[PDB]
Formats: sequence, C-alpha cells, structure tokens
Amino acid sequence: LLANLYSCGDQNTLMEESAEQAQRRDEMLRMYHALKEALSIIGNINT
Amino acid sequence: KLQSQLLSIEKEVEEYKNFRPDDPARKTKALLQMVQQFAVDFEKRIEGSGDQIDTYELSGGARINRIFHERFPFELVKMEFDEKELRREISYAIKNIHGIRTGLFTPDMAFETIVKKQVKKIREPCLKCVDMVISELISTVRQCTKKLQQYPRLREEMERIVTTHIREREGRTKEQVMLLIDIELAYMNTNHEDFIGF
Amino acid sequence: KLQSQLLSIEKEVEEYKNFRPDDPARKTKALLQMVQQFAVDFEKRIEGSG
Repeated sequence: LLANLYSCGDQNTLMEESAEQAQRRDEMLRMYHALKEALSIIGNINT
Repeated sequence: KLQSQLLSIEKEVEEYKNFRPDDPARKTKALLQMVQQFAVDFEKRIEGSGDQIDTYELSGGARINRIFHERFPFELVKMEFDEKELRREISYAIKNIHGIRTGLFTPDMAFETIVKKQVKKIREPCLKCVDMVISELISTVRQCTKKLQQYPRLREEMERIVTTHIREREGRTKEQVMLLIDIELAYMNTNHEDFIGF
Repeated sequence: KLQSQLLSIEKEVEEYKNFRPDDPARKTKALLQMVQQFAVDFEKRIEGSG
C-alpha cells in the first residue's frame, strides 16, 4: 500500500492539510506564547 | 496552572513553530504515519491484534465474517429435495442400467447418477458466501478510513486503492470455489466414512 | 521449469530495469519501506506478536 500511494503523482497535493488544521496550529502557537508571557509576569511579581 | 498548560501544549507546538509549507520531509513523515495507523487499525478489527478492544460492538470484520461462516451452514440445508421423484428416478435408473439383462446385483451407476445431481446444487450457496464476505470487508475498510479526516485526497485515494483490490480478488476466489465442486463430481470415493458392507 | 524460475525474478528486476544512478524518488520510497520494516520487526521480537 505504501509504495502505491507514494507512486501517485502530485505528492504535494495528496498530503495537503485541510483549512481547519491551519487554524488549529496557528491558534496553538499564539496560546503557547501567551502562556509564557503570563508565567513571566507572575515570576516578576512574586519577587 | 500555567506550568501545567505549557507542558500539555509544548509537545505539539514544538513542531508547529517550525512549519514551512514547502517541506517534503513533513509530507512524507505524515504519509508514513497515516499508513502505519491504517494498517494497525485494520488488523485490529479483523485479527483482534492489539490492546485496544471495542467492548461495545462486535468487532466488525472479525466477528461478522466469523458468523458468515456460521450462517453458511444454514444455506447448505435449505435444499428441499422431493423424495417421491427420487424414488421414481432410482427405479428407472436401475432398470435402464441393467438393460437387456435381468440383472443379478444392484448396480453402482445408479448411486453415482443420483449423487451427481444433488452435488450440482451446492453452487448457489457457495457463490452467496463469497459476495457476503466481500461486502463485509468493504465495510471495515470504510470504518478504518474515518481517522484520516484531516487529510482530504488521502482518505479518498486510500479508500479507492484498498477497495479496488478487494473487488478484483473476487474473480479468482470464485473460480477456485467452482473448481472445488467439479473435483467432487469427478470421482466417487466410497472407501471413506460410509456404509461399508451395510 | 524455466517459467517457474522466471516468476521469482520478475518481482525484483522490475525495479532494476528502470535503475538510474540519481533518482530521489527511488531513494525516498526505499527509506520509507525500510523504516516501516524495522519498526514492525522490532516490535515483533520483543512483544511476541504475529
């Protein structure tokens, strides 16, 4: 099966992501950075 | 609280932050992961291999097919052979086998002629059992592809390729089934578990 | 006898007949198949499956 799937042309279009995943990973990156900033502020307040 | 959230999200965003759309390495790594997932899910439903057992349904291909091999015996007994027409044709067979002679012992060709007529009937339930099993397999393949939703054009192709293969194997499977019945007509072995001596 | 022997060779030489010294597509599918073989073989040796 793996060799048959790979041999089909246009591998760049066979594995294209759906628009939902582009949204999911973009949001998780923003959430990840925001959490770090928030945890930084708490560290600088406890002091 | 914030520390726990970072730990949960970190394992995935580690990859998302390096995303580039022009990355053949990601596409091929994704391809190998989807194919390995499908082959593990497929074997799970049919063979029962793995530690992820569905305790709500019947396993699908594994136990639907396992029962097709126990509905099939039912198909082999719905024959309804008419006893009266047997006893008539047995009588005419004996007289015609003896022919011009009065006959001294019961003929064998009468026994062979009757059996060959009944054995020819089995062809129907055998070609049903094949169609039933093909249909069940196509079902289980369609369940296994439900996990590739995040990749369109890969759920279609993997369905098409595995589906086409299962269908093309129908011809060769039926030919062997037909042949195994001809083998039964070709020679009458009476030295088996039978009324020897009687 | 000759026909039986030739069947054991066709499966493999179909790859050699189109061999090129520089074929990234050939190498890529060779890598993936070998990675998949290793993972399946390893799990089989320790788990005891198959």
